Amino acid sequence: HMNVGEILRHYAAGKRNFQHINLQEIELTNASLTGADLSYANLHHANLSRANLRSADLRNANLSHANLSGANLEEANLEAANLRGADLHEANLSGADLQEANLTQANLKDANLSDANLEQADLAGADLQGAVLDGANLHGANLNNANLSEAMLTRANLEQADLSGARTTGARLDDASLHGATVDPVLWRTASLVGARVDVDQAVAFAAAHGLCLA
Repeated sequence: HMNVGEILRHYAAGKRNFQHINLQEIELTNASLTGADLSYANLHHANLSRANLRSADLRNANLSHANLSGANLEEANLEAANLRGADLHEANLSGADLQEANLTQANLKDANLSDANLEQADLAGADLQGAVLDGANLHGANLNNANLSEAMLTRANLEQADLSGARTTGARLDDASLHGATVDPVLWRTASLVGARVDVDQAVAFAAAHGLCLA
């Protein structure tokens, strides 16, 4: 286990390789750790509020129940990271690699996930209310019971994603790629879908969700 003073000093000296390090419960509010290699680090229940982690390597890091509120994670590598129950509200994750990341139960309210890679990410039960996911890749992502209320998913790739139980009141799915996704009928009636790309099965489902039958 390394403490605050240690890591700040090391970072200030130009050290960047902190891979595998145990930093459980650490208080690093307002800390700047841009470009740090924290791959495989244990940051369970850490306070990283307003931390600058721009371009950090956090691949496979344990960030479960961590406070990342307002953190900068632009272009960060978070592939396969454990973010379950983490607070990411208002974080900037623009262009971040979150593929295969575990975001179950995460608070992503008002988060910026623009152009982020969320391929195969597990976001089940996560709260994305008012979040921004413009141009993001959610191919094969799990959005079971997620809150997408007023989320912007414009031009996002939702191919093969699972939106079963997701709240989509006010959600904006304009130009999103929906091919192969799993959705509830209520999505068709709640999301904006101008330009949204769909399969024939889905087109039929959109119609059925508007009351049309079929003989």
